[PDB]
Amino acid sequence: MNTVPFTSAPIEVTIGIDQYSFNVKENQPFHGIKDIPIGHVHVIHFQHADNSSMRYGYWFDCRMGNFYIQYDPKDGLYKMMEERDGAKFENIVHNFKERQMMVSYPKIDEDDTWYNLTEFVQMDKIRKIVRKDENQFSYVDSSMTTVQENELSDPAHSLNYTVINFKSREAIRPGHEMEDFLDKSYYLNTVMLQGIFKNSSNYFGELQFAFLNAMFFGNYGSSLQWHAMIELICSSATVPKHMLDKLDEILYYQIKTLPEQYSDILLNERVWNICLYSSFQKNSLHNTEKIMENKYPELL
Amino acid sequence: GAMNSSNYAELFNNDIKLFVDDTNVYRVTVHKTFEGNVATKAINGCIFTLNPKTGHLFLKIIHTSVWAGQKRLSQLAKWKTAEEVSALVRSLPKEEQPKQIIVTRKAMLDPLEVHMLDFPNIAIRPTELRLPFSAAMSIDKLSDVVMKATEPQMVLFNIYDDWLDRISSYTAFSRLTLLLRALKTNEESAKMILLSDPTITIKSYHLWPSFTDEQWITIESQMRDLILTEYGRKYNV
Ligand SMILES: O=C(O)[C@@H](c1ccc(Cl)cc1)N1CCOCC1
Repeated sequence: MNTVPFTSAPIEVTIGIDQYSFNVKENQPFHGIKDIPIGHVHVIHFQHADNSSMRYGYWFDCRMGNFYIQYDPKDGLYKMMEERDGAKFENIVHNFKERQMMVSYPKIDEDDTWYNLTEFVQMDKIRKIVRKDENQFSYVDSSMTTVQENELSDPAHSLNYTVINFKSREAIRPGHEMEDFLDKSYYLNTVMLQGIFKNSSNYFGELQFAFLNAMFFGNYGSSLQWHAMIELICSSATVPKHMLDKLDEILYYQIKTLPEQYSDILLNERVWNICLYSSFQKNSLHNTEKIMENKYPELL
Repeated sequence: GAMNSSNYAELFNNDIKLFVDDTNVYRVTVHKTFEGNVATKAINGCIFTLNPKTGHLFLKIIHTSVWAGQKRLSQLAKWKTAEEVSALVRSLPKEEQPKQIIVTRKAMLDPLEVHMLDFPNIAIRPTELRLPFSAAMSIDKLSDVVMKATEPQMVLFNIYDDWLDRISSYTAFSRLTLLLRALKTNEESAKMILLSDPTITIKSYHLWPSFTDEQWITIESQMRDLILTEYGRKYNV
């Protein structure tokens, strides 16, 4: 198990870590989160109690380094940093544990939720979507725009998701206009899976990452990406059977985890009705359809 | 954006544009089978592609053979239309290519947009006008060339005959839409009006009769009366 120590908590803030949320009061004696499960990416995120504008946070993997949080009073936010001196870090963490100033990550043992939301997410792929190569962790916030959003303005602070656009020359083979617009299989399997992502696992990793940035930061461009990647599969008549079964599992856990009170902004009515009821794969998402119908029948 | 009554004069400016109407591309008669089921038989159709400024009509005849062995014909008809319009644009010299294509039915937007991806500077636009271009097959010489065709064929017309020698494009389009609206609401009456006076003839190289300016005012008034008459017959007013 691993630890993200905090130098201090000078400002009141809600801290979340993966799907969990908790409160820290102004100058409360808080010195981090411990017992973080090894083997998964994680995200630590923040919403200041005095300005909920800008949720922000850091994707990281404790196998890749020793990371801690320190508030910066000039830039006004909790910043992640790497500690390169490993003896110093263990010593710091051991002392904060002995003083029991660290909150305990509440991983119930029956629970596979986080695994199921991050199965295909790999820190190395996150670091290509979020370019900031001098760090091993990745910063994301509410307002960051995507490469595709900037085409339609700072590029250094962008989310470089794979651009999907159903009315583009990349999506449509000359001479197969009607075929390719109504059945996206060429675009899914040849352009995206074989050409760009190389395999279904990298495709699913980006899809899951996009969902999680939408949910945790309200990042609208990430929500657009998540829905686009779903619709591309559902709108393809030819999809490997293993991808369809996995997609159903992926979406099921995403819908299960979504805050009920956020369904109105994070779920696109048109895409979901199309995917569940009109698309080629309308009959291939049994678990996702069952949870959607019992949890959000209003949308449908 | 969408074309409507406010930007109506844009049709007659110096930016090349085409209206595309697909309502006569896929045409069927519905009939009973020996066993008492219903079946369709296709007949020849046409794409109606019109420059409203010049009157140039690019009439692409759709021969029934293009439907042979195809499924979901009404959906295919929109993509076939889009393919033919795209091929027409590519065939035109650069300086004759349209800057805008206005489709009379919104279901044509995506098919045409996808077929025109190679032309990102050509705007594809819908319209809120209810234009009577479906009635083009009520023009005898257009109907005749469509029905006689034995293979795909493009035929070029000027749908304004020689009117632009005497009137503006705006007035020429208003006349055409009034003629076509009348022929759509009561074809028999409209044709009776247009031909009642046998001394007024249709030149061999024209589609409509050789009316004087004065006789066109009379004719246009008769077409309005016809439209208003039918509107009262319909609604009992
Ligand atoms: O939800 C939980 O299990 C705990 C919790 C979440 C995250 C961490 Cl790291 C520690 C404890 N909450 C604490 C505040 O509110 C009660 C529940």
